[PDB]
Parts: sequence; C-alpha cells; structure tokens
Amino acid sequence: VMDVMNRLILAMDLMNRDDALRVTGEVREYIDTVKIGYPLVLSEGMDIIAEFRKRFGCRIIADFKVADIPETNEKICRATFKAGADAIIVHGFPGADSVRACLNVAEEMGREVFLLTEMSHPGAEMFIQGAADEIARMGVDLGVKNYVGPSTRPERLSRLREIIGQDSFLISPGVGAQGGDPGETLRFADAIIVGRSIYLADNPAAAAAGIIESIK
Amino acid sequence: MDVMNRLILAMDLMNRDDALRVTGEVREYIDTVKIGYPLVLSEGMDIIAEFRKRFGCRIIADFKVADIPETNEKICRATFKAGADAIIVHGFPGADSVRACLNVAEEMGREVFLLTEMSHPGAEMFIQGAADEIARMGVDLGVKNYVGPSTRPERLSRLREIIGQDSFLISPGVGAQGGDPGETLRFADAIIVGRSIYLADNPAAAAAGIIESI
Ligand SMILES: Nc1cc(=O)[nH]c(=O)n1[C@@H]1O[C@H](COP(=O)(O)O)[C@@H](O)[C@H]1O
Ligand SMILES: Nc1cc(=O)[nH]c(=O)n1[C@@H]1O[C@H](COP(=O)(O)O)[C@@H](O)[C@H]1O
Repeated sequence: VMDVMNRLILAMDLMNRDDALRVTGEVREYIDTVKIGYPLVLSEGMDIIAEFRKRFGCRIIADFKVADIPETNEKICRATFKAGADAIIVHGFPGADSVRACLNVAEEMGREVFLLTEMSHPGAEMFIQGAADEIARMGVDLGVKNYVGPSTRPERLSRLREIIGQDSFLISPGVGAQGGDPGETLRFADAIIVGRSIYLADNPAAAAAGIIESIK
Repeated sequence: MDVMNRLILAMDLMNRDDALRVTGEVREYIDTVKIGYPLVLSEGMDIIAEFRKRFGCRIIADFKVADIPETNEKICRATFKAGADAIIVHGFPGADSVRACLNVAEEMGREVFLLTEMSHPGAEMFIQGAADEIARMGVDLGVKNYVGPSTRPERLSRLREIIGQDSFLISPGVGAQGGDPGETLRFADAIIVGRSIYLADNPAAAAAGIIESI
C-alpha cells in the first residue's frame, strides 16, 4: 500500500495555481500525498499535476469520481494517468463493468484505482448508503485494493473496513469542515483526507501540524 | 433548448485536431455538441471557447458531476466560466448535491441536465432500482432537463412519464451501444450520438444518414 506520511492527505481544492502551489508548499514538511480534483484541474489544466510533481515530489491522487460507461471511463483514466497521476478515485455506483474498465487501464499503465463506496455528505443517505455494502463487496470481488469511505459516519466506515478486510487500504474524507474527527476516523481508515481545515487556515502549516499532533 | 435536427454530437475524440476537423465535417447538421472529460482532460477547458469561436454551437459539458455539494458548486463554476451552456449532473449522490449545481446554473444563466438511469449494462446493478425515485427528486427540485438511456426504451419511456411532456429529455446509447435513433425519439427530444459519427469513415454521411432515418 502507499505509505502516506503522517496518515494525512491534503485535498487541494483551491482554484487558482498561485494559491494552490503556495499552500501545498507550506505543508510539504507534513504531507507527501496530495489529492487533486476537478476544482483545481478544470481551473488550471491537467498540467497542474506535472507542476505539483516538479515542485513538491508528492504522490498525486486524482479525485475524479469517475462515473461514466466503461468506454468513457477507460479514456478518462488513460488521460489522467498520462498526466502523471499515481491513482484515480472511481465511483462504484455505476456498477462492475465501469469499475473493471478503470482497473484494466490502471493495470496496463501501472497505477492504482481507489473505489469510492459511500460518500460523506448528507445526500449520500438517499441512494448511495443503501448500496454501499454491496458496492464494497463488488470491489473486493473485482480485486480492488484501495477504497474511500466517509469520516462523517463512523459506523459505516467501520462496516466498510470489515467488508474490505485489514489488508486493503482505506482513506476517508469529511474530517474537519464536514464534522468528522481525525482520531476516530483513524480507528478504521489508514489515512484521512483533509481540505478546508488546512487550505482555508490563516497558517496551513500550523493547521496541518495541529491535526497531526492530535493523532499522536 | 432547440437542438438542430434533434441530434447532439458526443465529441469524445481526444486530440484537438481530430475533434475540430470531425466537428467541422458535421457542422451543417448540428448546432449542439456535448463535450466530456476525454476531450477536456486531453486538451484543456479552453477547447470549449474554441468550439464556440469556430462553430457557434451550444456546448453541453458531460461531466456527470457526482461530488459533495461544496465541490459540486466549484465544478459548476469552473465549467460555466469555460463557456459551457449546460452541465450533466448525476442524481444518485442525492438532492443536496443536485441543488448545489442548480444554484450555480441559476447564477450564471445556464442549465443543469439530471442523469437518472445510465445506458451501459452496469447501470442495472444499482442505478436502475433508484432511477424512478431520482427522476421524482428532479421533479421536486424543479429540474427541467434530464438524461436517460436509449438502450432501454421502456425505462426511457418511464422517465418521460415521470417528468412529463414539458420537460426536456436527451438520450445517449444510440448506435454503438445498440439504441435505435427513431425509437429513442419516440420519448426523448434529442439523441446523443458519439462513435457512430466520429469513428465513421465519412462522419458527415453518418450524420446525414441518421437524420434521414428520423
Ligand atoms: N472525494 C470525496 C468523497 C466524499 O464522500 N466526500 C468528500 O468530501 N470528497 C472530497 O474530499 C474533499 C473533502 O474536503 P474538505 O471537506 O476537508 O474540505 C473534497 O475534495 C471532496 O470533494
Ligand atoms: N453521459 C452518458 C450517460 C450515459 O448513461 N451513457 C452515455 O453513453 N453517456 C455518454 O454519452 C456518449 C455516448 O457516446 P457513444 O456511445 O454514442 O459513442 C459518451 O460521451 C458517454 O460518456
């Protein structure tokens, strides 16, 4: 599994290059793993992945929540890995053929898929939650090794960990701004994802150091 | 929206030169192009403005937005700043996520299209069982534009029933995935067609043939 420094992944959702680079640079002593999503990529281009690599030498997880038909999923993954992403986040809700298409590209290109089962926001309770245990089981059956589950629902995060087993790698968003607690989340997740609590702080380095101290 | 010839081109070529050439070849037959992540992630969001400049077509951004409300609002902002007229959003992440997109679209004078049931086989596993409820959620939220599957005309018909004749419905899965253009247009206002046109020997003839059948 990826060795995430301090078990802390930065969700870099700032939307301009200058701020995103500044904040990431400020927290680089604490965090070697950066999640980059569409807010930054649609604002600055896929070449932002290259810039981050060049500047920081941090692993990059492309949080693209890939959720299309198998053929389009393959293309999205190929474009994403071409750009230098280490891993990509894929939705499970569209079903097994869609997830398999992503896994096939990742195997071909020597990269990793993270399967998003249950989401962290309240609306996830409407449709996703009821499918999430089966999505997770589908992942295990497909040979998925890396998973994403919600900090905001510790009981659900615990069930996801049970389903995937201790050997699988589990990362969890919803810590801080959405209400999840870092220590409680780390009972089940290998690493926590944190965005606004760090990138909106007056001193992102101090914010990162504080979270890390609180999980020692 | 008034889609010329009820035909929307799904421009999923991944190289700017091919995408512009092929779109140029079929421009006399369309006025609406769906641009997705294959082209955007390969060539940049500036491709949208380029399509507007070259073709003056309407642009639907097929981004199947599927994040938390806060991230959804950022995605929609970036997308509309790039010049998209509309964005496709998944309904399965629930009402708050959809609402976030609706809010941004209202601010910038654009439209949200709600994707309920998808066209590929895997849609049967989780999406299909939720699709009617997702459509009723769209109705509650005041969504006027929807996407449903050409490959399952009874499911497309049901979607039309739920949303009513006044809502706008577009449908992918025509051609390559097995959906029929004429049957799909019994229920949808417009069909989305990708590979059957853009992978054709003669894309212009492919489009003209389709339009001849409908
Ligand atoms: N991928 C995600 C799946 C999810 O269920 N929840 C979630 O917040 N995310 C993402 O994680 C990050 C959470 O950031 P924050 O709430 O710490 O700011 C954002 O990039 C979200 O888009
Ligand atoms: N947005 C979609 C929802 C969907 O359910 N099926 C689908 O194919 N799409 C998209 O429509 C287009 C279908 O293209 P083709 O099958 O005609 O090549 C592709 O861009 C897909 O990503």
